[PDB]
Amino acid sequence: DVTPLSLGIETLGGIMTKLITRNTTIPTKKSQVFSTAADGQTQVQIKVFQGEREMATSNKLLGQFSLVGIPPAPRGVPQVEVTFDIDANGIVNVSARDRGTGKEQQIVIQSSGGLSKDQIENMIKEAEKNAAEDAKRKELVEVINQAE
Amino acid sequence: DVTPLSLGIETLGGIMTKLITRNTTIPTKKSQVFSTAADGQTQVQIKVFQGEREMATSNKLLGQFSLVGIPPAPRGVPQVEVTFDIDANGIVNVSARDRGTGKEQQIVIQSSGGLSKDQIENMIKEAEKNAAEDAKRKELVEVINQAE
Repeated sequence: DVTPLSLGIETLGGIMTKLITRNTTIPTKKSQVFSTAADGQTQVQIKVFQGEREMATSNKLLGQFSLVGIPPAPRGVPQVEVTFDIDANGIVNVSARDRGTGKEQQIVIQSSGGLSKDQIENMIKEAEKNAAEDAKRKELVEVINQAE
Repeated sequence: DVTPLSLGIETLGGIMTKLITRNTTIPTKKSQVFSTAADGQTQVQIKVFQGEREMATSNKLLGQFSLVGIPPAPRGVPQVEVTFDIDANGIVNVSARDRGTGKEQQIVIQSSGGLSKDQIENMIKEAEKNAAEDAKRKELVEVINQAE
């Protein structure tokens, strides 16, 4: 009836972009538009992560799939809508769709990534323990605004 | 007189963000506002690169400095103004200033005279030959859609 851990995707620089936050009631659905990181980029890889760390790869990887044949365009121009849908049984459907071409791909993931209650608890604690360390990143970000 | 190579900073994900593009008339001054990558981030590192590659570290590092003690705030909230001020002889004053606190630092770097005509042409040619490789990146970027 609620999600035990946050769910999201890895974005540029290894950032955990949460689509559904921990403790959201189920069923639920959330979508968000993303773009490409490189000029002339023709494919995108969706890496679905579960956990609380801002450093994506320190969370648990639940799925990985690609959308290919995006027509080459300047970085930040394509609109790739990514949707996380969680159904009444906690099945997580993740789809990515390129708005320009309509090309779409999706996967499914079992309820709560198969984790036991103890494993969930561990992950929450570990994330708390490492929160301060994750904040020691030094990078600068150029915001991409697709507003017309 | 003009810049023989682009000049910019490395942003999240190792991206070359050009502030002054190659062939810009000098002297000139260009500024752009950037933000933090992590929630509670208190340091930002300004890495100044010269060259055309989208992969920052494949360009020539000219200088590096930090702003430290940025007040903790959610990622993307702080506003760090980065300015390249270049004189008729290619000398660049690069400053970063936190808009919120006015805290700032700067470095003064030579961007001319450290490369031959041939080295310049070769760097541009090399970048052109490696552009397709940089384009094979698979990452997604977060975007906003906000009229200003």
